[PDB]
Amino acid sequence: KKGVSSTKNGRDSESKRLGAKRADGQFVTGGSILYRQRGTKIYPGENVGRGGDDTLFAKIDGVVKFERKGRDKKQVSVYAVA
Amino acid sequence: MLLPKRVKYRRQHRPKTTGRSKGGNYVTFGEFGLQATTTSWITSRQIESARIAMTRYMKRGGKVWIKIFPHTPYTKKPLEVRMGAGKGAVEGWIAVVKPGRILFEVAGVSEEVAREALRLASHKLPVKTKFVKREEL
Amino acid sequence: MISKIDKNKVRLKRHARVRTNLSGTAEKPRLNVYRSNKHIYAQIIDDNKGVTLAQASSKDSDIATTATKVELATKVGEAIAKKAADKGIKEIVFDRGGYLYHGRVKALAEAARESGLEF
Amino acid sequence: ASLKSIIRQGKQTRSDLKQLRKSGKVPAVVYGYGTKNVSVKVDEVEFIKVIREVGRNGVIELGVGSKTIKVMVADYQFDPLKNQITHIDFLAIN
Amino acid sequence: NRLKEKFNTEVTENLMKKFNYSSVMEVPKIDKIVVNMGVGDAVQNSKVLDNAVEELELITGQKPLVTKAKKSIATFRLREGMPIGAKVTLRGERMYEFLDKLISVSLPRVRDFQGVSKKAFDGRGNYTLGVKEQLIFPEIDYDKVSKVRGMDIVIVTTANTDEEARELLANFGMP
Amino acid sequence: MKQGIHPEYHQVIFLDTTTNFKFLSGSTKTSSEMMEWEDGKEYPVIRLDISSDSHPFYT
Amino acid sequence: RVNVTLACTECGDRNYITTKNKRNNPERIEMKKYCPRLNKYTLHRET
RNA sequence: UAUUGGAGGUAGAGCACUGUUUGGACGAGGGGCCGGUUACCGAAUUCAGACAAACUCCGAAUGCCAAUUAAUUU
RNA sequence: CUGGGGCGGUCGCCUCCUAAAAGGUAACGGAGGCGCUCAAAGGUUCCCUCAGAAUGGUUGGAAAUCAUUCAUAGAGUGUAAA
RNA sequence: UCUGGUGACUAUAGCAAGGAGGUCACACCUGUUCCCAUGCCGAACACAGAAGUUAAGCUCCUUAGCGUCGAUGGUAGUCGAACUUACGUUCCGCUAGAGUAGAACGUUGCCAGGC
Repeated sequence: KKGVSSTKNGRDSESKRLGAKRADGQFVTGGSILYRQRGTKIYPGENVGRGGDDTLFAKIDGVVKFERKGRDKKQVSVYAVA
Repeated sequence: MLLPKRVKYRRQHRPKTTGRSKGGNYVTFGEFGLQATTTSWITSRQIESARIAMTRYMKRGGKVWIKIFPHTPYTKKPLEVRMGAGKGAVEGWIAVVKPGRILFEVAGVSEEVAREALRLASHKLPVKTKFVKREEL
Repeated sequence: MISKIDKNKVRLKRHARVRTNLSGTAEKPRLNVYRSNKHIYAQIIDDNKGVTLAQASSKDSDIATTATKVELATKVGEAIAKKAADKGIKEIVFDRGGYLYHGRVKALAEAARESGLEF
Repeated sequence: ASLKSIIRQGKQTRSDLKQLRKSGKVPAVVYGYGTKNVSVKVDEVEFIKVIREVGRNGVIELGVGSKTIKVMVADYQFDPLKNQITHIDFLAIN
Repeated sequence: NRLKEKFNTEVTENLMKKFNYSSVMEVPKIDKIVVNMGVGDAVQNSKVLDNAVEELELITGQKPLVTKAKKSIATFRLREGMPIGAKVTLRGERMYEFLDKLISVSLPRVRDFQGVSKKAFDGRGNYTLGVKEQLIFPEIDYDKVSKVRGMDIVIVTTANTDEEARELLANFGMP
Repeated sequence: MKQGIHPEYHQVIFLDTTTNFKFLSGSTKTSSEMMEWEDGKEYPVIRLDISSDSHPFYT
Repeated sequence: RVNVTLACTECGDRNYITTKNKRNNPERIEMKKYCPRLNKYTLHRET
């Protein structure tokens, strides 16, 4: 088994299950996480809030819709009619 | 045309050698050119051999342009070692080529002299080649 | 060499920076203020539909007169309050435009508060 | 400068295009002022003869149906290995 | 209000036709002057700052604000935010009385061959000069001072470029 | 005029013997030896100079 | 840096745990917080 | 599976960023010298070229999440 | 643990790439950090915009400070990286 | 469509340039005594006033230099299949990036005086 040859890079962290958590069209209850992120890949829109961890959660019950903000930025919305 | 003066990451994943030339498929600087028809590596040492042959055969005549630069480093493990224990150290610098990638360009010299020079370069080189002129029309 | 500018572009930067939280709904509409070198305007607007529900200005002939500008602001505010009470608007969100809440904008706000509008 | 062409039709697959290129002809399109986006194909040899006859730029009569179109080459495609022309673009001046 | 009066009756008069303008608002007007002391090596000293604060607060009607260093510089000891130099702006009548004072105290002490200055500019109409505090402090003598410094004087004008700063150097000065 | 706690200036009458160029100012709040009215009733702190008398160009 | 237990000056109860540096703030850090016994805000010292 | 709606940045391309690079313009700094000239050399600025797991102005195929909903199955 | 043991290295956390455009994903694979710090580098209210570059100059090691038009942030964000 | 607020859209909306215009709205302006005002200016901010003037900001009109947008055709790639061991081949959907023609010097909602 070789001998003394050793490497200084065998380390990593535990991945965080970030990304999307709900899709456009489904009924989310209020509080449902829609998109765990870092920084702002998606800003909150209508009836959506920003956690301390940049998490996005619905304010109220309703359907979820991802949309465009300006040219290079996206937001999230929730609408209650159900 | 030997080695990159500095690279960020010195130990790198080896290059893909399957597909077609992303670019450099045309004679732009010189008049005649030499393209490749298979796809091997070029090790910063066979092109050195080739430019010497051409340049010294033209007797310091017309100009030459090398179109391939050895960017990728490659590693070789030390002799008689087992598998594992890290990645080896850099042994040379390479530049993958593709069928259709022009390699060498020449100008300011007659056609037959250029063809002879590129022929002599072709044999110091590990890839099948082809003689081409500045595309026009 | 330096270039002087009109004070409105800078103003419309701060007004948007305040509009970021201030948005008029039908229940709680937004009262804007547009101060000129000689006049002051005001509109009640629901931003959820983009409709102005009431308006008043120092140019409006009912209010136009000879005063100290802070004094006619005290009149623009009073008028906006009346017009809103007719439509049924009690609670509003005062948008100060991008003007410091002071002098004229303050005068208008204070006037509208004393005359009914709950903000 | 009196080249002729033939009118392409819809949904020419990969196989059809490559067979068409493997014969002595090459697909192309025309556009610009005085016409619409018509997709045609021309025989390679006559294109090359016309180009060496007129050069890079030339107000060329182009044969489509019955109407001749004063046209010049906007720009073109080539295969460096297996020397063969691939797609010609044409703009009309008129 | 000396050059003040001389503006509306003479600069407004003469420059308005030395160059053609369609309205009267298109005329060069001096806006203000920044009187930055510049930079003295107060790395081991901190005294040279308040004496520099004596000058300008004495010469001009106001104290210089000590703009500390922006970036950290080696060679001399200017760490991020080292209090160095000075800054004063003259906008109102003071621009005028102080300018007048300047042009009426230039010749005795400067010993300038031209009289005041030449092509010391930045190319867009600003003096970027430097004195050796020879002319300044006529009022307070060289007798109560300890160093020899010079400001980064500039000209803040509605004028366009230093070519125009010469025609407004005909404002009593010496081009 | 960096105001607030600004020091005391004055447009004083620099009534020098060389043209009496009393169109200057400064913090030279000295005794008004010449309490005139055409110029400021302040000190003629300028007493002798060559600004209006001897220029290297216009001597 | 050291751990600090803050205590109500009136009540007398240790209701809060926080941190301070013993060089930057070498003195008993004080500050107003909620004593849950007196339903009011009292002064709490790092006693 | 058919039809909508969406998150994401791989293949491919590209050089706009971090870099890696080959030729050609163009003026200029320490400096050949007396601050210097001229060569250059360290870059500024361009035009044409290229390279990349830890580059991206771009960006598929397909996978995935879900639907007012259909059709076939279990 | 270990491309047989031994010797050398490693062991828990965070970041990046490998990772095949959801998520996840291994090797003694390729790179780095953590075992803290901040009574303001926290809360809130009101204000303000940056690095560099030349048209440059009292200093000018060049660029310290000062000036002026462009600066898409090329700067800053207590620290590694995203 | 004028004019001024206000806000809806991926800069087809922007920059630069040339040219108008001040319809009483808009900025410019006079000053600091007045609340206020600025680690450091009536600079700004605030304020009292409107005698000067459109010069600039602003507004409107031109122009594609500049910015952005941008097909069709294609090519690269690839889902599935059939060959196959080739740095592969074939078929079938889908279909870039780049480039070329071109779009483009905005569309628009409510309000108040306009005409």
